[PDB]
Amino acid sequence: MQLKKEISLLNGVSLVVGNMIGSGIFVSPKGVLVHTASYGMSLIVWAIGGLFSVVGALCYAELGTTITKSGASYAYILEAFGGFIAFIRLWVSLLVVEPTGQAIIAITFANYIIQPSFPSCDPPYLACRLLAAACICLLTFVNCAYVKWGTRVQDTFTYAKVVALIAIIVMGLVKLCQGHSEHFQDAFEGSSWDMGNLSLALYSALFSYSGWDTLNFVTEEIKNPERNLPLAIGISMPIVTLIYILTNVAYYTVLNISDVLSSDAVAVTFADQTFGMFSWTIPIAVALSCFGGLNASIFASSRLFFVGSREGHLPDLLSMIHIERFTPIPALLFNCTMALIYLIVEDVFQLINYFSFSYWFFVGLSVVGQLYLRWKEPKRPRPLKLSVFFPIVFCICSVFLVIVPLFTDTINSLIGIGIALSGVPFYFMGVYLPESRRPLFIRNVLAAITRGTQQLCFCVLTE
Amino acid sequence: KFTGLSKEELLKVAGSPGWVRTRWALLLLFWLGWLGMLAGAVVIIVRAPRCRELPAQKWWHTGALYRIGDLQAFQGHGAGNLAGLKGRLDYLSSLKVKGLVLGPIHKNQKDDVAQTDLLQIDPNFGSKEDFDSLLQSAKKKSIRVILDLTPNYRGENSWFSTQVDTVATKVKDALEFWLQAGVDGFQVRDIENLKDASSFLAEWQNITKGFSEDRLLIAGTNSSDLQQILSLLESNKDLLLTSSYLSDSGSTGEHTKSLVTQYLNATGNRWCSWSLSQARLLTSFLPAQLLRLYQLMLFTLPGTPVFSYGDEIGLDAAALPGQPMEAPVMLWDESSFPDIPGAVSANMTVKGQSEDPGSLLSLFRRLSDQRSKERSLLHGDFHAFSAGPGLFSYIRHWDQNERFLVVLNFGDVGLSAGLQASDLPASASLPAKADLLLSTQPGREEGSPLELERLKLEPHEGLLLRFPYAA
Ligand SMILES: NC(=[NH2+])NCCC[C@H](N)C(=O)O
Repeated sequence: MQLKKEISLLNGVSLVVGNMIGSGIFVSPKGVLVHTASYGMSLIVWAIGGLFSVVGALCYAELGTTITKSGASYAYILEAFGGFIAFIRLWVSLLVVEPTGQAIIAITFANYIIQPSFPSCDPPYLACRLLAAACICLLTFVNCAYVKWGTRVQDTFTYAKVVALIAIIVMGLVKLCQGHSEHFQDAFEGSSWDMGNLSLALYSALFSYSGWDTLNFVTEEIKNPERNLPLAIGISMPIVTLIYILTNVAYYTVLNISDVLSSDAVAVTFADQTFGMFSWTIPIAVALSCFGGLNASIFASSRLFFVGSREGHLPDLLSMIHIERFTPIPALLFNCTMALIYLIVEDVFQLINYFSFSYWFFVGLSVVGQLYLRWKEPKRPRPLKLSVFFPIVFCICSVFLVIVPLFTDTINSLIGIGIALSGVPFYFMGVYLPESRRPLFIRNVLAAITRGTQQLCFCVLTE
Repeated sequence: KFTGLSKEELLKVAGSPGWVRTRWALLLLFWLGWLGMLAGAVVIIVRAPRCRELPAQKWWHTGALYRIGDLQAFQGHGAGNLAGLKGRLDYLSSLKVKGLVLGPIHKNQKDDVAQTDLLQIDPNFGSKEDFDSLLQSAKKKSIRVILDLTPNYRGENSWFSTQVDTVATKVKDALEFWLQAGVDGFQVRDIENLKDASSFLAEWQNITKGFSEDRLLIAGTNSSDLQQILSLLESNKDLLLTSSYLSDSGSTGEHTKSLVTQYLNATGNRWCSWSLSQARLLTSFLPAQLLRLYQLMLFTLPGTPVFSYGDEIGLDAAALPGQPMEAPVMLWDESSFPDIPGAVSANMTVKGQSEDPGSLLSLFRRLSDQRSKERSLLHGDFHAFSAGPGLFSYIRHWDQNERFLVVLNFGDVGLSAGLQASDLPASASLPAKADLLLSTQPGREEGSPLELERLKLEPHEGLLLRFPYAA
């Protein structure tokens, strides 16, 4: 009952692309424009942020072919660094990174599926929450029934949103090269070359490329984890970078920086401006995007928790697998329950302030772990070893990305450190002490409840 | 000890009828709860009320306007040309305006009508091509440009009183010529001086509307009574009519309340233009302690607010000695007026005021930011309710965007804002405690939701309270 490697190259490309291109390019490509205030330098910052994210993705290709173990930030931290920081990553990704991520993506799905019915005002909060919870439950059931159903949902919907972004880019280039070329005549004017603006420009050009390693969270289920993973990342990164640059070319050709910077739904404003009829195509597109980019944070997180239960940190339950269909049911139910719990909170969009120092700290610490491996143990079987230039420059970039939310948002990021650190009690009280030394009553009730949910969830431990 | 049951049990003790029936029941209860979540979503989507339609306003609603009464007196000597002004479009867009009005740039000498035409650029200001480059740079920086077509702008009579038919022809062909050139509107002044005002002005309106629907024609009259306003505004309804209808005010709260409310009830809550005159400044009719008060009202009345050049700093035409009243000079820096230097203070130039939040230019920038970006001010409905003896209190609410409330102290003593309304619709439910975006007088902190009962209004203090969509 091993996890039954059933992911192809196209499915890996679909996961990565489907995890990067989300609501981060349709509702707010302003984080760069608001701190650059021009077109040419904004496109250059997009290109350069993309180049740095590509160097990072190549770092992770090297990693995910060296270790070949799921999680990509809980096994890579685990090996060569030890149990402690591994469990710290798993804790912050169980409390306020994966639940908040999926809850926000589902809430944006709800907001932009009914937006064509509620254009100018605020949709009823009740409908937002109920429809987002229904979307999460449907995606958890899909990913439970058959892993192939999850891969097919992800593939279909990343096809849909890539077609929508192709439509945007094509309309932008048509308007550009038809007769107008109106804003791209004296670009770079009014820009700000003082580091106090280009810093935040790049730092918000990186939060738009986050998600280029969803495929490394499930390295173990890939067909040929030594060839399909790096080839899949190398087929994804250029596609996402080119789509980002050309989509912003479309926006800046049709719309004006000001309105863009004002459009809470920049792509919706673009639809209203250029799509005379069929203005309800881009809201549908953002809805399909948030759906196919939720099934990439449920087909990649519920494997993180899986590796978690496998190494001994989380109860052995989350390691089970359905006998007849080979899908990690209990991990999926744990992730669905986490997301639905973190849907009760009003305004979860603020929780992007508590992990914007934890997520990138842990990506950077995985990179530091790769460098630690390269130095200490250079005799590993490495089916590809890229030049240390890539890990070192991406480590410097991640030092940038984890110091920026430490200068500003300092109280928030320190509460995020408090959240991540809150796991150390569970670690030093229940995890570190070995079996036969933990209390008999708690272990007995865990045995009873594991037997219960294992008989109910219809799952078994890996063999 | 114990361990997860082997698949063997998963095959014997789990496949028992009881456990499989329980599992089927759990799954079916799940899908019942999920069809229930869908039913809830789909029913609550038809429970919240529909979303009102945006009136799809033109450009001249999306922000204030702005006049350049004379190109030369705006920046100063030497650079008093269109190409020189082309740099100031980085300054103007800091004020966050969505308009502009150049002065009459056609060649005009004096009463002589046979030589003065409305097409030839007066060469002392520049040429055609620099003008087109100015227009293109403006367009690029989201600032539409208007143009003044008052023919006899150098002379007492402005319409060439001798003749009326051929000047109409000059205006006729100049409209279409400059519109092909790329101007985004037109204005004329002293329409009460032009005989056959209503009909000729309606004809020019038809011209500028036939060329496009995002063009503008603004007529300015020195009138001060509402009756003249209506009598000229019967056949023309797309005509922002800037007049001295307000400037005659004695700054009495009840007087200005009656005045604005009567103007709106006479035009039936149409779209109007709020200014004190056709080209005069604010300070030419208002004391300096009253200016913040007015500029808080003009940026919140349901219309397009129309300021002359220099009324974003409080430029006075009488404070600086030896200054021409009709066309003062803007005060950029200490070197703005090289004559009798040293008297130019630091709080009187745009430079020294641009950094102080408790200045007047800061008030202008924050207001014109709250105007050109917030829905409920751009086109929201306007409803005034009574208040204390000498106050001015109203509410701006569109559908569900941030609902604004304004109150203004038109008195020289400490007034009390009673704020009893009892008459606004249910979509205008007053909160007992309301926010505060800014105040004409520094001393009340912004971001403090203040209760709507105990309010003591110091002399000439304005209030821009805010609250979200309440039910
Ligand atoms: N597994 C993940 N990294 N999930 C997060 C995906 C979010 C992605 N940065 C986006 O642009 O929406």
